[PDB]
Amino acid sequence: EKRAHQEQTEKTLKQAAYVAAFLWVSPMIWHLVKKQW
Amino acid sequence: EKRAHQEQTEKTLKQAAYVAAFLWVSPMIWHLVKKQW
Amino acid sequence: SFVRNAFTKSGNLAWTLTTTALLLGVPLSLSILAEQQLIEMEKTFDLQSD
Amino acid sequence: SFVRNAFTKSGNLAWTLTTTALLLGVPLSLSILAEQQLIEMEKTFDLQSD
Amino acid sequence: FKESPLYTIALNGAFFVAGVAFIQSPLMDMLAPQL
Amino acid sequence: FKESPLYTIALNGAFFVAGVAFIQSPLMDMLAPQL
Amino acid sequence: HSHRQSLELVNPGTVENLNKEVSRDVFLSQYFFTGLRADLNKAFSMNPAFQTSHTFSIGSQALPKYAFSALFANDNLFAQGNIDNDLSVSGRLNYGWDKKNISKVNLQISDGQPTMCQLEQDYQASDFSVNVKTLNPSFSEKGEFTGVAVASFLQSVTPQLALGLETLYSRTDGSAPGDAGVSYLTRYVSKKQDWIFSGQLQANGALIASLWRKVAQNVEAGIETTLQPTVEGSTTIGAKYEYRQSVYRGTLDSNGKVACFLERKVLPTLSVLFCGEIDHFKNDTKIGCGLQFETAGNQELLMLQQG
Amino acid sequence: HSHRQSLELVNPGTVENLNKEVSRDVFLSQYFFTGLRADLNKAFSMNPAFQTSHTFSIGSQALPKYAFSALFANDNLFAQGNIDNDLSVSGRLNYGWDKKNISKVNLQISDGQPTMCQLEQDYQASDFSVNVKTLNPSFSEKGEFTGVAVASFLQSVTPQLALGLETLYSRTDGSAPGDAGVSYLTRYVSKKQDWIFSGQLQANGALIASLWRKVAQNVEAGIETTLQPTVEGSTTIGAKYEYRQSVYRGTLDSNGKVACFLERKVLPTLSVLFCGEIDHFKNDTKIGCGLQFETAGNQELLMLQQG
Amino acid sequence: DESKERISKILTLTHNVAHYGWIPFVLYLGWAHTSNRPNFLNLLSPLPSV
Amino acid sequence: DESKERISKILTLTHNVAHYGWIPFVLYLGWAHTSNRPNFLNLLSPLPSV
Ligand SMILES: CCCCCCCCCCCCO[C@@H]1O[C@H](CO)[C@@H](O[C@H]2O[C@H](CO)[C@@H](O)[C@H](O)[C@H]2O)[C@H](O)[C@H]1O
Ligand SMILES: CCCCCCCCCCCCO[C@@H]1O[C@H](CO)[C@@H](O[C@H]2O[C@H](CO)[C@@H](O)[C@H](O)[C@H]2O)[C@H](O)[C@H]1O
Repeated sequence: EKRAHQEQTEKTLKQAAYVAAFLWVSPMIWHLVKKQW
Repeated sequence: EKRAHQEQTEKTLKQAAYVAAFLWVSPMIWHLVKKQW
Repeated sequence: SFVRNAFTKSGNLAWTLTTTALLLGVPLSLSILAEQQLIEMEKTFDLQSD
Repeated sequence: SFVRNAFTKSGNLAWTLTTTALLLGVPLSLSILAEQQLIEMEKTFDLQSD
Repeated sequence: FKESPLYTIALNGAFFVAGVAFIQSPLMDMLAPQL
Repeated sequence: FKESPLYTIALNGAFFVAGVAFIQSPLMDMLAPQL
Repeated sequence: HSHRQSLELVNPGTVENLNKEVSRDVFLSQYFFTGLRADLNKAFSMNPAFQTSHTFSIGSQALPKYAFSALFANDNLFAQGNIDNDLSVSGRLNYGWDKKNISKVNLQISDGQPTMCQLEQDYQASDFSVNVKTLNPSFSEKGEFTGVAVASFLQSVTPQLALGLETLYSRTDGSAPGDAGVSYLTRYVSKKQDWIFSGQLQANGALIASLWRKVAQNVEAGIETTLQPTVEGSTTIGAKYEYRQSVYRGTLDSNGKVACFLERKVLPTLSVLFCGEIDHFKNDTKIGCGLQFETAGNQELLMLQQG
Repeated sequence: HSHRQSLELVNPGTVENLNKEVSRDVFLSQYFFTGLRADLNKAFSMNPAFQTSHTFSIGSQALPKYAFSALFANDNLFAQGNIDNDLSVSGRLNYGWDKKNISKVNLQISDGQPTMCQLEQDYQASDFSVNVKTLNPSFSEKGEFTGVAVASFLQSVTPQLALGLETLYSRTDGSAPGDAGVSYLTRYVSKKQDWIFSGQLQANGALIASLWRKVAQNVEAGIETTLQPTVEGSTTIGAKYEYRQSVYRGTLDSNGKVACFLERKVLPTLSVLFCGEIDHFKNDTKIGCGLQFETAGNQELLMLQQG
Repeated sequence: DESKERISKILTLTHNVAHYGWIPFVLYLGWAHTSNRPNFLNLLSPLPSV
Repeated sequence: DESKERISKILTLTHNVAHYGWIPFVLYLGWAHTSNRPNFLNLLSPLPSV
C-alpha cells in the first residue's frame, strides 16, 4: 500500500518540475502571443 | 453571657473617652512640667 | 422594550469605536505633532541663519 | 561545583538589579532631560529678549 | 441561514474587496497628512 | 533558626531603620538633582 | 484656659490627612492601575467649579469600562455624582457650615449589593480636630444602635506633636452585641517642616509607621511600614520627583516588587502617563498606560487654558 | 535565448521577500510583544559591522529573560551567534559566493529538544530566483532521504508579474514514505511601483492574498487575507506612518482586535517604544512597553553617533 | 408597625430618587451656575465643541 | 557499522563545539576585525565605557 503513496508523491514532484520548466518557457510564449496581436 | 461582653465594650468606650479628656488636658500639663524645669 | 435594547447596542458600539479611535489616533497624533514641532524648529533655525 | 552555583546566583542578582534600575531610572532620566531642555529653551528665549 | 465554511470564505473575501477599494480609493489619500 | 512572627517583625523594623537612615542621611540628598 | 492662648498651638490635620504625604502624595498605590485607560474631563465654569468627566478603561478588574462623573463646587458646598456601567451610582456631598466645621454625606448604590451610605461630621478647632462618621445607621425595635460609628480626636500637645485616637463601634444585627476597637495616633512635624513622622497602632493589633522628608522643592521621599500568631508586614520606600512638565514616582517594596508611575504633561491639554510594576519573587509584570484630556467648556476658559 | 535579452526582464524578490511589504514592513506581528522589555546593542566597528546586543524581557512567554547576541558582517559573510538563558544557542551564517548566489546555514540548539539546523542555497539570476533549503537532512541505511526539503522557483513572465512555486517534501522516519506538498505563488508590481499584489495558494489548501500601497513617501498601507470541512480565515488592514522622529503602525483585524506599535526616537541613542492590542470580542488587552539603547564601542563611532 | 411601614416607604422613595436622580441634579446645579448655560448635547459631549 | 559509529562520533564532536563555541568564535572574529581591539570586559559590557 505504501508503494502507491510513494508513486503519488513522486508524481507530484515530477509535476512540479514540469510546471517549473513551463514557467521558464513562459516569457517567450507570452511575448510571442503579444507579438501575434 | 452577652451582658459581660456588653459591659466590656462599654468599659472600653468609657476608657477611650477618658483618654481623650486626658489628651485635651495634656498641653497645659506638659507646659507646666516644662515650666518646672 | 425594544428601545432599551437599542440604547445598549448603540452605547456599546460607541464605546468600542471611541476606545479604538483613541488607541489608534492619539499616539499617531502625538507623533505627527512632534514632527510638526520639529519642522517648525528647523524652519526657525533656517530663517535665523539666512 | 560551588563555583557554578555562584555564577547563577550573581547573574540572577545582576539581572534583577539591572532591570530594576532601568525601570526606575530611564523614565526619570527622560523626565529630568525634558526639564533640562525646557530650562535651556527658557534661557535662550531670555537671552534673546534681553 | 448557512453558517458553513463558505460563510467565512465569503466574509473574508468581502472584507478584502472592501479594504482594497478603501485603500485604492481617494479616501485613503485623505488619511495621509500633507506634510 | 526562628522563622517565627517576630522574624517578620524584626525584618520590617530593620528595613524601617535602614530606610530612615538612608532618607535622613546625606546619601538621599545626593539623589536629588541640583536643578 | 488663658495660658492655653499662651502656647500658640496650631490645629493638626484631619485623621484622614495623617499619612497624607507618604500614603498619597509620595506613593502610587492610589495612582497605580493596570491596562489601558483614557480620561476625558471638561470644565464648564470656574468661579463655582463645575466639570464633567468620562473614563474609559480596559485590562483591569477595579476600574469600570465607562464612568461618567460630574461635580459642582461653590464657595462652601461640594457635590459629586458618579454613574458607572452596570449602573452603580456613587454620590458625595460636602457642606461647609463654616471654614472649620463641615457636614458631609457619601452615598453608594451597587444595584445588587446592600446600599452603603455614611454621614460624617468633621469639626476642626484652633488646637484640635474631631470627626464622627456613621456608616449605615439604623435603630432596632428596642432603640439600640445598629451600624458602624467611628469617632476620632486629635490634639496638639506641643506645636510639633499631635496625639490622638479613633474609636470604632460596630453592631451588625442586634442578636450579638457589637464590638469596639480603639486605635491610637501620633504625628510629629519638624520645626522647619522638613520631615514628618506618623504612627498609628490600630485596634486589630496592626501598626503603621511612616516618615516623609522633603529634600528640595522638586523632590520628596518617604518610607512606610505596615504589619498586622499570624503576623505579616510590608515595608515600602519611595520617592517623588516632580517637575513642571512631569511627575515621577518610584517605589521599592519588601515583598520584592518595584513600581513606577510617570505623569508627563505633553500639551497644555493632554497628559500621558505610564505605570509599571515588576514582581521578582514570582517574576511577572503589570503595565498600565493611559491619558488625560482636559477641555474647556466655554470659550473664555478655552482661551485661558492655552494662554 | 536572444529575444530573451530583448524583453528587459527584472529579477523578482526571493520567495521569502514576497509578502515582505505587508507582512513585515507595514504590519506589526513580528514587531509586537508583551510586557516590559529593554534592548542594549553596542557597535564596536562599522566597515565590517560588528555589534553585541543584550535583551532583557519580562511579562511575555516568547521572549527570554536575558539574551546575548553578537553578529559580524563583512563585505560577503554574515555570522550571528545568540545565547539565551537556559542556554539555547542559535547561530546563523550567510556566505556570499557572489552578489547573487548565497549559501547559508542556520543552527539552533534547545538543550532538551531535538537540534534543528537548516542548510539553504539561494541563487538569483537576471530573470528568476531559486532557493533550496533542507532542514535536518539524514540518510537511512538504504540510502533514502530523511528530513525536510523545500525547493522554490520564481520567474518574471513580464516586468510586473512574477509567477512561481515552492515544493516541500518531508520524510520523517522512513517507515512511512514522506509526503509532498506544492504551493503556487504570484506577485504583481505596479508600473510606477505604487502598489503591489501578492497571492500564494499553499499546499495545505490555505490561501494568503495581500496588497500593499504607497500613498506618499512617509505613509504606507496594506491589507492581508489568510484562510485555511473546517475553514477559518482572518483579514487584517493596517497602515504605517513613518517620520524622522518616530514610526507609527496601526492594524485592524477581522477577529475583532485592534493593534498599535509606536517606535519613538527620543535621543540620538535611546528610542522608546509602545505597543497596545485590544481584543473586543473577549474584552481584554495586551500592553508591551520597551526601549532600545544603541551605544558606540570605540571613540570614533561615539563621535559619529551624536554628530 | 404603621410607623415602620411609613419610614420604610419613604426610605424606598428617597433611595429611588437618589439612584435615578442624583447625577442629573448635579448637572442641573452646574447648568444653572454657568454664565453660558449650554445645551444638553454639549453638556455631555467630551469635545471642546462649545 | 564502524562508519556509522565514526559519523555519529564526529557529529557529537561538531555539535558540542558549535554549542559551547559558536558565540565566542563570533566575538573573536569581531575582536580581530576591529582597529581598537578592546579588552574582554569592554567587549561584553553594554556601556559606552570605551
Ligand atoms: C482606552 C484607550 C487607551 C488609549 C491608550 C493610549 C496610550 C498612549 C500612551 C503612549 C503614547 C505615546 O505618547 C508619547 O508621550 C510622550 C511623553 O511621554 C510625548 O512627548 C511629548 O513631549 C515633548 C517634549 O518636548 C513635546 O515636544 C511633545 O508635546 C511630545 O512629543 C510623545 O509625543 C508621545 O509619543
Ligand atoms: C525591563 C526594563 C523595562 C524598562 C521599561 C521602561 C519603559 C519606559 C517607557 C515609558 C517611558 C516614558 O518615555 C517617554 O518617551 C517620550 C517619547 O514617547 C519622551 O519624549 C521625548 O521626546 C521629546 C520630543 O521633543 C524630546 O524633547 C525628548 O527627547 C523626550 O521628551 C519622554 O521624555 C518620555 O517621557
